[PDB]
Parts: sequence; structure tokens; C-alpha cells
Amino acid sequence: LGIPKLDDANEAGGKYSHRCTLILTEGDSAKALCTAGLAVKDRDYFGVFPLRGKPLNVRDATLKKVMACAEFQAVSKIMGLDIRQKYSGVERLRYGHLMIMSDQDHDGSHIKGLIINMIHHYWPDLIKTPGFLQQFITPIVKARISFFSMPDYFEWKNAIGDGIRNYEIRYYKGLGTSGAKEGREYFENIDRHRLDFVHEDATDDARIVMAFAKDKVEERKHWITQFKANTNVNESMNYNVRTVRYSEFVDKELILFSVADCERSIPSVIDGLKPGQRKIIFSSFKRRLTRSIKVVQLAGYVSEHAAYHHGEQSLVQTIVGLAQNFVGSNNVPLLQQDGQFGTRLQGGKDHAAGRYIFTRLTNIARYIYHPSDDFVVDYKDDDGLSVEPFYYVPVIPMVLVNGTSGIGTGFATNIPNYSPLEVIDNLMRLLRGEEVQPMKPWYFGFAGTIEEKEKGKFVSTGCANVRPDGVVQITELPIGTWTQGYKKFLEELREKEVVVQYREHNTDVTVDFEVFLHPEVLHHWVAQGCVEERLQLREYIHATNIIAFDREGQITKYRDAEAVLKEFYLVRLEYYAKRRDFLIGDLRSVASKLENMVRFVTEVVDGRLIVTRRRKKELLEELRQRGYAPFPEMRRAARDYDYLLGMRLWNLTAEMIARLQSQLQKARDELAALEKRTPKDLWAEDLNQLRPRIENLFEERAKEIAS
Amino acid sequence: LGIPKLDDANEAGGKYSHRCTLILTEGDSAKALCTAGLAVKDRDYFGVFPLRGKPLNVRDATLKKVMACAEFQAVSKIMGLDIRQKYSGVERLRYGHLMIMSDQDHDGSHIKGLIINMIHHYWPDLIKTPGFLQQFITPIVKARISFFSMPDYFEWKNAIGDGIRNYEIRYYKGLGTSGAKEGREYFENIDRHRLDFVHEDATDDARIVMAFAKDKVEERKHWITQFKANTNVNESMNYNVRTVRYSEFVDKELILFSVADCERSIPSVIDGLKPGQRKIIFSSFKRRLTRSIKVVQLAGYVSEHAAYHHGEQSLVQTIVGLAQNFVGSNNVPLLQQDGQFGTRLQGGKDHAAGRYIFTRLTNIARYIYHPSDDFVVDYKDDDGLSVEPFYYVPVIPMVLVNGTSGIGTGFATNIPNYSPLEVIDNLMRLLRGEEVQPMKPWYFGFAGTIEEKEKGKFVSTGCANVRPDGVVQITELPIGTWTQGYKKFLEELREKEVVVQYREHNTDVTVDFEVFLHPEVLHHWVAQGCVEERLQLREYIHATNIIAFDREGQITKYRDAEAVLKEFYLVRLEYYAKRRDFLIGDLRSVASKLENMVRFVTEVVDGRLIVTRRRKKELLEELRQRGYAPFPEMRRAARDYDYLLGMRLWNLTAEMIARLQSQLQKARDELAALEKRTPKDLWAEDLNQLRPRIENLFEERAKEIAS
DNA sequence: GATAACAATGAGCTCATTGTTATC
DNA sequence: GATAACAATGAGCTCATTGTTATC
Ligand SMILES: *C(=N)c1ncn(CC(=O)n2cc3cc(-c4ccccc4C(F)(F)F)cnc3c2)n1
Ligand SMILES: *C(=N)c1ncn(CC(=O)n2cc3cc(-c4ccccc4C(F)(F)F)cnc3c2)n1
Repeated sequence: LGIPKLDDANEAGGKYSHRCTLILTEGDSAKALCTAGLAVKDRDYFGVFPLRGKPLNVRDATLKKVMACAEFQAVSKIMGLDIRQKYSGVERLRYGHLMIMSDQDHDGSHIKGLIINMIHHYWPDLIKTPGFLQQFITPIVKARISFFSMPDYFEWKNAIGDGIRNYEIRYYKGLGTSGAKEGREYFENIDRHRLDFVHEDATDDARIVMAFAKDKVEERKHWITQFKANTNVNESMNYNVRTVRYSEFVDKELILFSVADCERSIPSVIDGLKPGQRKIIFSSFKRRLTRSIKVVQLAGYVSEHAAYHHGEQSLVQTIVGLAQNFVGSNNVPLLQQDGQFGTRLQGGKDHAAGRYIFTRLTNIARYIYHPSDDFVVDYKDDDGLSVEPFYYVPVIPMVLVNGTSGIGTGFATNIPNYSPLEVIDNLMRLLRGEEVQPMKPWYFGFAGTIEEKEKGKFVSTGCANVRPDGVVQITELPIGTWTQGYKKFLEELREKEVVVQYREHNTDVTVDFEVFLHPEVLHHWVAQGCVEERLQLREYIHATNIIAFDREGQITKYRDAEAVLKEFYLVRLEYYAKRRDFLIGDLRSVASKLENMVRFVTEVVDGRLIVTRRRKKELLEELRQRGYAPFPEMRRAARDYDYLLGMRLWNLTAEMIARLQSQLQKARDELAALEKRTPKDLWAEDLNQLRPRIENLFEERAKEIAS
Repeated sequence: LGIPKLDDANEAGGKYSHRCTLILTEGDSAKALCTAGLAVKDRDYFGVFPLRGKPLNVRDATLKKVMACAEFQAVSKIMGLDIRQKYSGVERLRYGHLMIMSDQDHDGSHIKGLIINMIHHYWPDLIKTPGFLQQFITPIVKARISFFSMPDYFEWKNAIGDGIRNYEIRYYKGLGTSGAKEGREYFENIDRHRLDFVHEDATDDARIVMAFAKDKVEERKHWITQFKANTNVNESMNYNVRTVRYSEFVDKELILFSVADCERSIPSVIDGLKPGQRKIIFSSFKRRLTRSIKVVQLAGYVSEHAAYHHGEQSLVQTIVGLAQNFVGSNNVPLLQQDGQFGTRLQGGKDHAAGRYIFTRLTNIARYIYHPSDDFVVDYKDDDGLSVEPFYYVPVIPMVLVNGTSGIGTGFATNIPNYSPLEVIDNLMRLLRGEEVQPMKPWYFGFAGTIEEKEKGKFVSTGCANVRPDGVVQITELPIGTWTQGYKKFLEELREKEVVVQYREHNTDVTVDFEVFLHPEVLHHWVAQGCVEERLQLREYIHATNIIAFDREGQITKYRDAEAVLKEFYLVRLEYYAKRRDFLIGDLRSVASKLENMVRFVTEVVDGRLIVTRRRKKELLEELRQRGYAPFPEMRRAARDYDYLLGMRLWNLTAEMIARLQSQLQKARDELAALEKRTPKDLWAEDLNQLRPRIENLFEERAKEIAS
């Protein structure tokens, strides 16, 4: 065959072809597992072929693209499968079965689904043949019993409860985490680790087409929404069987990947952050990150403490995106950058490696994400360890301020940038009880004009003034247009003899082109008014697909920035009520604690209560009989009054007694002051504290750019 | 020209060729800097060409290798340089000058030296031409003043002292850490950032040849030793000049790289670890690492806390090497492994990515590297932050136990594996005052035989028994022979028709080959006794180049394991004396502190000393007048008796007073017991505590392998 | 004579999924 | 009907230096 990375079976193509099998390995980890496993069986009858990335989607793919596909052509040649032929069986194939050994995660499900879509689309009569298609399943968590899915381990862990302490848990998350002993064990018990997809009814083809057809996007939207809106009716897939159905496989395993794709691509409507960005922000807050550290070190910290399950390179890219601030990017970045994080020249693609760029938290990160609100959000628990919250609750809607664009499965978003000051003013208007003024997208550092061509369709026109010498000077490019891309466009246009010459004086922050064209062409353009039209100085901004996650976790669509603002306003008012209640409770507890401390210190110094040479039980009994309030048999009493008898001897002094009394009175006064403030007042105070800081940030950045 | 990545100057090859310049960029970071810098000058007259890695060494390189060198051929074609021609000037060259823009670190010096060696070797008359060769120098630390070398910043920082608090320091360590503003400034002030090598006398060629000649290895040994054995006569190179000399450049800049290469390749003779391994071990100890974590997370932690200046991939490889335990590897690994860390199949090369392998500290790591000794070692300070010690001091010589092999510049080592038990027995023999028995290399899990051929030249032979059926079964391979390598050797030998057939039953831990050869060939081999000779079952172990760093930091050579053992014994006896003295001092201070605490508590309870409602100054004055010993004006007195008045009110109870008295007596008795023990007794106790653990470790690993 | 094995260093390059919207 | 671009993901692979010492 000559395929570079094919371990073709020795008995492939002969009288034993229908007894052979091909393993569509998902890289090199599965191949390492196979090297040790297949030796424990009839290796002459087993083939292996790794897959580089995610296979091609051959439904929407053109004939040219499919033919120019090394992976697809290689697998077809190995299996002896021809597009033109119509195989009713494995008679003409070089193999009798085709097994897919991918990871036991969402991307493994996607790879299996893509292979199934390939086979079904081109040879639909081969999926109907029992046993032709197969999957290899491996455990992900072991308690040496083996669990093939995370929920089962959680279900088993919950059922066992305190009995898990006697069990040692090993997590085989990636498919490369298993060595040779695991490979031998798995391939000895092949029946337990080999399920063959079975075609029962006509709904299997319908499910495959729906999952992998370009015309069934709305059916996928319904798929994901119905899955996410079920009350325990998810019906997770079990692996104790060996006759997985195609429709069952789709609806129970591919839906998990599609939901995960939507979750990681679509941003929350409250904090505006995706789960990875939220993990980075949460880790940065946990560190109290205020001094720049290498982005790679931050990525390692996030992986260790935020339970990030993906590779560092993705984490580095996420941090870089969080820190970038060029035009067409974050309006108010939450991470400060120190290095080459990318510029408008290449649209943020021209950034140094993570080993060269440093980052920290911006001075305004904690004026938007208030520290107090860290006490009222709900925190996820990914395998016991506490992890990022379900969503942060900033002072202003950061989904609108920073803008986002992501592609899920069934859903995709595009949220432009809006002025933080316009948003703050609208929030104050709502707080006062007024109405909301319309908001159009706003990008910082953009000297052009953004006009609303239609509802949710704006046009940003990069400014270019025609100098009175036959040349045209381009000073600002439209949003989303990069200086190198414009240089390429100008070179291509000159190759067509449309511009005589052009000179570039572009800094990494400002754009300056000078284009000289034929005088006749320039005059015609000026007369027709298409100077900016023909120079690509108008680009679109689409606000017609504002798709996000509401607080309940459902993917919703918003008509424009006003709907987002109103929903955020309601959720944020509720959470400000929660924060005020939490602060009131904490202050009340602190005041009670300090009142008890002052009473104890007075009763000790005054001699009414004596502690010197007192048995622990007797002293605690006396303290209880005196009515002192506990503030966590023998252990319970010791922990209750650890704050009364755990106070250093410094506190039994005139100066320290006076300081403690002052502390109690300060706590009481602060509680009284807080009891007279409503959530609207707290929100207004936060907004008035945040607005001047945003104004100063914009002024400082403008001065830096002008310098 | 058609060179893929050449930004050839527009005026190259014309009447202005001698005014052009070529920048031999060291990759993509320097190219990013150039894109922004060269635009601030006559870009028509400047070319750029990145270099992938370290250039070729064209002295020892054969003609075939040099010709088959895209980099060298590319640069020669770009410059219009032909090997055959003898250029006396830049008249026939397409450029007038050749500038090298590499990082301002040791590897940048190596790249510049390699380019100079190229030019000198092939066209020696071009280095004599003033201004042909040039370098571009950039700052590494800035205090916005710019420093071009780390010592200058340290010298400036020391000179300033407390005045550095008003300065903000930015570290441009890598050459990709500088963006466009830095590039613009550097290429505006080109004279300050462009030094041209000048050829003054005949010593310049001698220095270049010595540094880059295959026969000047001993001259390089003398170079490094003389550099390392100078008392402030290093004469660090300064960049305030613009006429760097070739000999001066070599002896002041390339020597730094050579010394760094030797430092990072040669292991210390005390702890047996190289600086990177020492940093990993130190970071693991700092974490108190006892639960497995991803190797990538460990690498990030080491980079953040051990001031590791290199990339992660190197750190991942170092951790993997520290954890590996296959035959021909660590006898007693200091890091426990959980995953695929590599096997004897590929000699440790078949290990999973750092994202899939977990590691922690082995149960015996802290029985060799005793925690107490952590208090008596000297800790480095790399830019203020405290870093790994100059060397750890284990209980046994881990340089001998684990074996090492590294290549420096001028020096190279090869230390085999010796039995930890033989080493322990020899250490006990020395402690008793006896002599040392000879030691031959020992590898765990090796069933072959290691016999000393000459002084320091051992031969390891794996076991292969000629079964009584015309076939030979190989059950062990010689140290350093990998199962896949042996499979390749057997396939190649069969291709020559020497073995009729062979079958492999090799597990990732044990070897089992069965080779059937022609009966005549087998009979002839048996008669001649060359069965193992012809099957590559004998291999060499060279103990004739045991090169290490003694405690003083000088590279020394040791005749055999006995010299290493004796030197380690002396240093370790000194350090055990240091540890006993430190422990005695700490125990004495603790006993004094606790006796003072008991006196204070007794005085307080008995009423002799009253603290209730006492001014801070008066109480501290009374405590001082009562003779209480401080144990860190107003601040000094407050900190001295923070341990007295900082006692909790718990301590003023019968039970807690009795517990404190018991603690004081326990401390006093422990000090008395320690005062009667000599350093030899402490070392003997440590060795007797370590030996059974090593025996149990070997037994457990043997059982695991057998299973 | 010239390779070959050994370890600590070093970075860009490769392209498919998924949905919207506009050109083409 | 066929491309283009947008972002979150995914891993192998390429080869030089430096010194020793055996075998081709
Ligand atoms: C047909 N035209 C076809 N079939 C399958 N494919 C995909 C393909 O050829 N291919 C996917 C990848 C992915 C990478 C890559 C790039 C960056 C990061 C990671 C990776 C990955 F390998 F891990 F996936 C590189 N090359 C290819 C080739 N096309
Ligand atoms: C002549 N035959 C010649 N001149 C220069 N070179 C070196 C060369 O062609 N080359 C070195 C490298 C290094 C890598 C690599 C591999 C792993 C990690 C990092 C790197 C590095 F790029 F960063 F250096 C890859 N390709 C080459 C090519 N030969």
C-alpha cells in the first residue's frame, strides 16, 4: 500500500480478510497502547492506522476537497473502499470490521461520529452490516473496578460514600495515560472493550444525517436545547452492553460533545466569560495576582488549581486573548500585558511565545469584579476540588463591553464592543428608574464612524481623506481589518493595475497608507463617491446573533444590547441584594463576636472570671454557664471558645483593651451604616467608583497611543 | 535567489552592494524586532535571514556534510560567497557587512562564535577586513538606563543600593521580549547597538581555531579550568566600545557559554545532580510533594520558584529522566512515576507527553536527602529570589548510585551505576575506620554479568542460552541495549542471511528473544565460543572518564568509584559536624525559650507578675528589668517579647502549664542526648535507617517485575 | 576515518471541526 | 453553489553542538 503510518494486518486481502480488523487510532497514545495490547492476541489479523486530527466532514465537503484528503483516501485504500462502488458486504473489502480506538472524552465521540458519517454517507449499506463498525472503550477512572464514564465513578463514589477512603483512585483521563499492562489487560478481554454499532430501524440514518448535515442546523439547535432542558431524562449511555445502536450512540454520546462545544464557545451573559476565561480569571483572583508572571507559569497554575482539562497552548491563547487590547479587541482588558501580545497588524496573531510574555491583573479588574461578590457566587466542584464559579457577577455587563465571537455546535455568537461608559450611563438610568437609550457598538482607538445600516447591522468606515495632490491618505481602517491584510489587499489591487503606487508608514498601533492612483480613476471614484467603497474601507459589524447563556444555563438569543442590559440589570439587582444580605450577616456576626470578646476581657481583667490554673472542663463549663456565645464533647467545647481562650496575652493590656473596644464600636457603626443602604445604593456607589477609573484608563491609553 | 525566508535588500548586488548589510537573525523573535526596527532606517540597504538552530561546525565537518547543509549553502549564496574563491574584500560580495542579531545570552555567544568560525575557516581574509563581521547588542535588564549584561545590572544595583526602590526593572531576557518601540529605538541608535569585530594580531585566528577545532580539546580544557580558577581576573566584556576584538570576544564571551555548558552537563560529586535536576529536586522538597501531579504542572512550579531560565520541554525531559527506573537507568529514583515514563524498549524515549504523566517524590527521597541537612546547605540567590542550593548533601553518594553521562565544552563524563548497598557498606567500613573494598558497576534488574576487563573498562554480558533444539533463547540484553534496537539488529542480521528466523516475546520490562539459525552456523559459533560475541550480547561500560564538580566548584577527574567515595566521605563528615552543631544550637535556643516561657507563665499565674491593665511601655520595661531573654525603640521591645505576651490565654491553665513544663523537659533531655552523639554516630544512624529501606525497595521492585 | 551512541539546549509548522454572513 | 474569517481544541517532528571510544 505504501501508507506512511499503516501497520496493515498480515492476513489482509486473503482468505481471512473478513476476519481482520482495522483500528483507527486517534494519534500516538493509542498506537503505544496497541503495540502492547495487540501482541496478546492474533496480531496477524489486526491492523492499525493513526488519525491526525478531526476527520473531514464529507457531507458538505465538495468532491475536490474530499479527493484532496490524505486521511480519507488513505483509509479508503487500506479498507479497499471505493466511492463509486456500492458495497453490500465485506466481501470485496480487505477487512471484515473497522474499529475506532479514540479517547473516552467528547472529542473521541466527535471522531467516532465523523467516521460513522463518512462510512454512512459514502457506503450506506455497510453500516447496516452487523459488526462492520466497532469502537474500543477504555476506563477513565479506576478504583483498584474500572469505570468507563465519569458519572459512573461519581455515582459509585456517592453510593460508597465514606468507603472510598479505602480505595485508591487512578484517573486515566487521556488515552495515553495507559501503558503496556493496561494494553495487555484490555486486549485480553476484548469482548468487554469492543462494541459494534448496530442498525436497527430507519431512525439511525436520520440521526447521523442530522448530526452531520449542513442543512440541519436548526435540528441541531433543537437537539441541544432539548437535551439541556431535560429533568434527569438525559439517560446517560452504559457500556455493560456490546450492541450500541447508532441512534442511541448519537443521542447519548455525541450530544455530550455538542453541548460541551457550545459551553466552551458561547459566553455567559452575566460575566461575559467562557469557562476557560472564567478559570483563568478565577485563578488570577485566587493568587491575588498583582506582579507580572510568565504566561506559561500562569497556565500551569490555572491547570493545577482551576482543574483545566485541556492543553496549555489553548490556555496560553486564552490568556493572550484576555490581555489583548488593540483596536477591534477588548475595550477594558481584565489582564495586564507585558510583552508582545499581538497588534492590529496581524489581528493579535503576532504575539510572542508564552515563555516571553508576562501578564498580571489590570488595576480595574477588581473594580468590575468586586471582591465582595466573590462570597455570593456558587462554586463548581470538579472531582472534589473547588473550582471556578458557575458565573461571576461584574458591576457592568462585560459581555457587551468586550465583545465576543465563538462557534459552537448548533449555535454561534457574535457580540460587538460597546462603550463601557454608555453601558454605565444606561445602568444608572435604569437604577434611577428611567428608560434605556439605544446603544451602538463602540471600539476604543477607532477614529472611524459606526452607523447602523439596519437593525443589528452596523457599518464601520475607516477614515481615509483624499489629499489635494492626486493621492489618498488612509488613516484608520475599519474594525476587523489588519494592517498586513490591507497591505496584501493593496498589493493584489496594484497587481490588477488599479493603484500606481502606495507607501506605508504603519506603526504597530496606528495606520497610515498613502495610495497614488491614476488621476482619471481617482476623479471617477470621487464623482461616483465610491472612494471608500472601492478601497475596502467599509466593513460590517453584525449584532444579529447575540447568543449567550442566561443565569439558568440555557442558550438564549437577544435582540440587541438592550435586552442583554435589561437581563443583566435584573440578575445584578438580585445579586446586590444577596451581597448586602451577606455583608449584613457577616458584620452582625463580627459585632457579636467582638462584644463577647470585650465582655470576656473585662470579666478576666476585672477578676470576676479567673483563668489561672483552671481545669479545661471546669473553665469551659463556667464559660458556658456565663452565656458566652460559641463561634467555631470535649472537642466541641474547645472549638466553641477557641476565640475567647485563644486570644494572646497582649489583649489583657490597657492599650489593647481600648483598641478592642474601639474595634467593637467601629464594627457596630459599620453595621448600622450598612443597614440603612439598599442594594440600589450599593450598585450606584460601585458604578460611580468605576466610571472615573474607566475614563482615566481611556485617557491614559489615548496618551500612550499618541506618544 | 529563491531562499524561502530571505528578506534580501533591494540594493544588494548593485553599485551599493558594499553599503548593504545582512542580519543573521536567530529565528522569529529577532525577525519580529527587525520588522519594526529596520523601518526606521534605509530598509533598502538591510537584509534579514533567520537561523533555525545552532549553525554547523565546518572545521570537523566533512565536505559532504557541509555541502548537504541548507543553512550554510543558503547564507553563502545570499552573501555571494564561494568555497573555492578566496575573497580579499567585499568587492565580489553582494553585501558589505554581515551582522549577527542573536540573543544576549550564552547560546547567542555560541551562535556568533559558530558564524565567526565559518567565515574564518572558509574565507580567512574576510575577517581581517574591518567592518565585515558585526553583532547587534540589545539590553537584557532596563531600569527606566539600559544594561547589556547581567553583572552590570547587579553591579549597578549594588552601587545604587536602596535607591533601586525608585526604579522599575524590566527584564528583556529573551530576544523576543522586545516589541516594536524597542526595535525602533535600537535601530535609530544603531551605532550604540552595532559592534564590528576587528582583527588586530595573529592571536585572533589562534583563539577561533582553539574554540572551534576538533584537536584543541585539551586547549579547551585548559581554557575552562583557567577561567574557573581566576580570582576576579575574569574581566567581563563591556559594550561601551564599538571595536570588539576577536580574541577578546572569544575569551570574554564564548568562555561564559563554555563554562555554562560544562556546568549544565557535568554533575556535582556530592549530590550527583546537575543544576536543572537540583532545581527540580529543590522545588519538589519545597512543595513537600507527596501527591502525584502532572509533570507539566511541576515544570511550571519549578520555573516559577526555582528560577529555571530554560524552556519547559527541557524541564519535562529532566523530570522524566529523574523518574525513570528501567534497567540501565536510575538505581534509586528520587521521583516516583505514574504513567509512561519510558521503558528499556526504546531506552526511555517511549514516554508519554508531560500532560499525561504524573510524578511525585519517592518514599526514599527524604531518607537520602535528609530534611535536617536542608538547614546547613548554602542557597543561591538568582536576582534576589532564593533558589536551589549550591549542592545538596545526601547520605550516600548519589553520583555513583544513579550514574550519569553528559557532554560539556572541553569536558565530558560517564559515571556508571553502582550498588547503593555496596556504597552503604563501604561508607560504614570507612566510618568504622576500615578500608574500602573495590566497587564494580551494578545495575538493578540486570541478570547478566559485569566483569572488569581493564582498569575502568567493564564488560556487561546479557544471558543467552543455546537451547537443545538448534535455537538460542536470549533472556537479557547488555546494559545500554534496547529491545527495539535489538529487534532492528536482528532484522538487519537476518537480511544478511545469518539467522533463519526469530520470535520476540518481549514485555516492556523483560526481554525474551528466540533466534533459530542454520545448524552449521550455530555449531561453528559454539565451537569458537563466539555465540555472545556475534549476537552483540557483550557491551562496554566505561568508568575511565568520571568527571564531576568537587565541593569547591572545580571540574575534577576521579580514577574510579573509590576516589569519589573518599572525597564524598570527607565532605559528608564535615557536613554532619555542621548539622550536629546546627541542631545543638537550635535545641539550646528552644530550651532557653521554653524555660523563659515557663518562668513567665509561673510568674503570671502566681501573681508576682501582673499583666492585666498594664501600659505597654511599663510592662515591657518590667519584663526587661526582670531579666527575660529576648527572642525576636518601641518596635524592638515589642518584637523581643512577642513570644511572651503573645502566648494565648490557653497557656494559663493547669493542663497547658503542665504540658509546657513537659515540653521544656523534653527539649532539655533531647539536647542532652544530642550532646553525647558524634557526627559519626549520626551518620551511622542515617545509614542504618536507609539500608533496610533500600533493600525493601529492591525487593518490592523485583516482585513487581516478576509479577 | 568516520560514524554512532550518549544528554541539555534550542521553536515554528502543520488543518479539520462547528454556524453566520457576505461576497463570488 | 463555493470560499473567507471568525474562536476553542487537538501533537508529532524536524537537527546542530559538545567529548569519548569502538568499530566500521
Ligand atoms: C482531509 N482533507 C482530512 N482528513 C483529515 N484531515 C485533518 C488533517 O489532515 N490534519 C489535521 C491536523 C492537525 C494538526 C494540528 C495543528 C495544530 C495543533 C494540533 C494539531 C494536531 F495534530 F494535534 F491535531 C496538524 N496537522 C493536521 C492534518 N484532513
Ligand atoms: C547544516 N547542515 C546546518 N546548518 C545549520 N543546521 C541546523 C539545522 O539545519 N537545524 C537545526 C534544527 C533544530 C530543530 C529543533 C528541534 C527540536 C527542538 C527545537 C529545535 C529548534 F528549531 F528550536 F532549534 C529543528 N530543525 C532544525 C534544523 N544544519
